[PDB]
Amino acid sequence: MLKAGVHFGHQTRYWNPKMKPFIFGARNKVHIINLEKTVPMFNEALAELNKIASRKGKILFVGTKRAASEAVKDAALSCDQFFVNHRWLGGMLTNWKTVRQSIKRLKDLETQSQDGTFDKLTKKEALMRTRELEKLENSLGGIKDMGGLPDALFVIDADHEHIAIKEANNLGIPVFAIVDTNSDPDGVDFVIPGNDDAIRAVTLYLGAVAATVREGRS
Amino acid sequence: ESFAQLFEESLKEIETRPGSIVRGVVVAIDKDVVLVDAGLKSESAIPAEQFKNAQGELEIQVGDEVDVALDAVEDGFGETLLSREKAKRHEAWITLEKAYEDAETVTGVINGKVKGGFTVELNGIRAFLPGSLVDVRPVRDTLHLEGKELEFKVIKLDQKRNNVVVSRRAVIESEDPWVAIAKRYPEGTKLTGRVTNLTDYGCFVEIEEGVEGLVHVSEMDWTNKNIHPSKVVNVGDVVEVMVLDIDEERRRISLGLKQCKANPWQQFAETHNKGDRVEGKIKSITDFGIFIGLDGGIDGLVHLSDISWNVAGEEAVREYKKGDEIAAVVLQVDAERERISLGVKQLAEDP
Amino acid sequence: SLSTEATAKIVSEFGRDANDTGSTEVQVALLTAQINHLQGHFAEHKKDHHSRRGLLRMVSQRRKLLDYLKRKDVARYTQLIERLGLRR
RNA sequence: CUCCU
RNA sequence: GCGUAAAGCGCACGCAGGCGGUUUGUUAAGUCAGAUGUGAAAUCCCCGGGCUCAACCUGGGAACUGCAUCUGAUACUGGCAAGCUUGAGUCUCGUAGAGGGGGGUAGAAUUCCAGGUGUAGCGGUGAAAUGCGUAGAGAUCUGGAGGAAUACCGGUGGCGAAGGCGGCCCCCUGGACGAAGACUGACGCUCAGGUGCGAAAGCGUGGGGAGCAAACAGGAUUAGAUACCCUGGUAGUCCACGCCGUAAACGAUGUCGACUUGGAGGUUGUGCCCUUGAGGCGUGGCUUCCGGAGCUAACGCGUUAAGUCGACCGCCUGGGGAG
Repeated sequence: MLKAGVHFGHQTRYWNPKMKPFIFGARNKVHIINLEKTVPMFNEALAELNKIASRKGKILFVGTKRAASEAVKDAALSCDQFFVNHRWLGGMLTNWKTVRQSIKRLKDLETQSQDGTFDKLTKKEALMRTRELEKLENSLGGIKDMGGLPDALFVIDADHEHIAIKEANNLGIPVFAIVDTNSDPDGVDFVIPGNDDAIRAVTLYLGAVAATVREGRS
Repeated sequence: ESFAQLFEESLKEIETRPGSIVRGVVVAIDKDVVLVDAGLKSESAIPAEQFKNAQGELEIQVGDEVDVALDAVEDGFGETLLSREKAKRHEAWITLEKAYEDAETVTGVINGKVKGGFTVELNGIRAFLPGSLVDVRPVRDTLHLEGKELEFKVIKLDQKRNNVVVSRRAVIESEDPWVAIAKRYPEGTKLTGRVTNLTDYGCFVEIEEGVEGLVHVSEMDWTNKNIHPSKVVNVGDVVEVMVLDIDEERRRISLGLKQCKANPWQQFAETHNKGDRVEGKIKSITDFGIFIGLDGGIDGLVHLSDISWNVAGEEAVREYKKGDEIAAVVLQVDAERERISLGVKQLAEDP
Repeated sequence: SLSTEATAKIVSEFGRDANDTGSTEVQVALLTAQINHLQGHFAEHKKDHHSRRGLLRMVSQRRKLLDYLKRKDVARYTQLIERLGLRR
């Protein structure tokens, strides 16, 4: 069922041929993802999310997409979980040993600039240290309270954040993504064939995941 | 089950390809981007300029429904072609009703012919028609109160290329492009054409039933080379253009766009070019032989170092006037060819 | 080039009927009539190598068919080369 | 030199 | 092992040789199993024995990878008989094409010759000079002759085994492709030797000779300049008939066959449907690019493989000497 959001199918001709199990060529030369097979895979994903979030595990939500930017922050801060939505830094997970002290720069700098020397040196120094905070803030803000390696990675576009998937396949993190028709379902453990570029879809999938997380925490 | 299959053919049945079914609800507004959701893959990046009506301000808040268009899918990410064209179909339907009605009555107000037929504008849009269509007889709306109210009675329409000439006043009265390419030909027939894509040397305005026009970069404005056509006109907009050239072989109608503010320059040469009119103008860059006042709508290079005072050679204008200041300067010569007005500053009261 | 009346004449003359057109005696007879026709074309013109390669092609085609027919049925092989006239 | 999507 | 490291014949046809679709029956040659005879002894190997141990000697066996005969097994291979149609081939319609040979003809241009008008330069270069011109050049116009190549169309288009083949028309002629059927019934693939074709240059005989152009002359350039540059200019380039038989003859990739994710194009047929609109969905052939797994030393190749395999052939074994 196309329940409330429209997650029917995608692009036109540059489909990844590994996703031959999910195709219907429409009259407008556009693929239709098999919506009667999408739902068992999505329920097989949520049955994993209740388990590893009732583990008290940490989900990391990833999607930039220029349109699913705010749906991740809004639809992930409703839980107790963590998000990366603006820019995916190369090596935030497998080079987290040196991303760590950049997080220490962010937390240890808003600690200095909420009350401390945010005016005590120079107007230009406030224009530097503040611009540093708005540069790191929408780069590490959702991952700031994590303080560890995540137990899962919820990717909204495999084709757009394919280096986050390979990133968390160097190490042993079970990633799972909603893939498009042109995406590659290889590193993704629990593939969800659907719509990556609809605001309705990144409300729907991410919202039901958000229900399985906070409803799953017992 | 087959619930989904039936569901799919149902949803096929309850949408169509063009901008026909008014379905996209406006779900976020921000200047300068509207966005809908007509049951397609993504959400349109709508301009604001497909949705403000006839005086410049927006008309539709959240929840409002206009259909857009289709048949083009995925340029990378996104979905549509604009809903404003949608509107064109509605206009066509009303015109068809008039033709269908046997006639169409609205209001048509046509002041003048860019290319031989008064221009008629219906609601937001303005269309161009062949010269006869504006008047039923030889009445001519030049003597009528300007931009007068009638309707439009149709005289002529071209049926493929969209040109419609309509009938103001007189209420009582009631292969294919290229063989006969002599209709808009003769030297300078002005046209109303939507631009399509600006290829950094060009603009590609092309409307008249399956042709291609360029208006490349040289005219476009009254500056030659530094212009970059994306800055100066638009994307997707119906403009002032006329032919200037049709080549029978090679199929390159080479239109133009300078046939406009050229007139403003001519007026400047005249308007203030009648004799020796005085002008209050601001200098912009003094280049060691002058001062280059360039006020009054793009009139280029002006006052020479020779006048400037009542001493000839020694003066060096940076010492004597200013940078960026409005001065006395009067015209003294407008040269019609080679685009040189030559103002002066010695016409003052010292001797 | 070996017109349709000539081909129907040779099929009907060497075969069972006007339908048995692909049997071995028929194919050998059409290749032989073609070769003996083209001997007049290579009597003059002397330099048409691109056509003489087609001639040598159907010569070898005729020889492999005759080798098959000699291998299968020597009776019709002698009746065909004596009815047709070849072997040096 | 200016005929693309 | 053979695209680039050494190495795929320039390309084909083709005898001997090698290899061979599928079903049934027979044979038992290959093949398998057993048995018998033989495969000398010594030697190797195993388990023992004797020299005080070992080397050494020696008992018994195993082995002597084999050959012959008899008896069977008949799955595969082969022989024989009878088939079958998918491989291969033939016929009826068309389709496109610089495929080949011969003949003819058209227009533009270059050169020359005759004539007219006209006079002081032309030509050339990075600059110049050699050169041509007052004996009338260069330019311009009219006419004529002769030879050669075919602008535009011209398309990482087409055809051909390769070399290669572009105006237009005729005659003779080869191949490919597809649709629907019919027909033959494994007639097939490859091929050492052999035979054939084979750009350009060149050679022989006879013609022809516009333009270009090795050799050659001259002017420059340069320290020199047997060169690049310029002015000329003979073989040759062209045709007919013979020869030569080589090329970076290149996709640096032998031929044939099967299988194995995609995309964008080109060209050429064809089927259905609303040709109702340059429309949509399939289907064959040839071809161009990009990329997937896989492969590779990498570069890259990638359904037209350099991926996975099979049949046959050619070739390679450090560099120079040396093709």
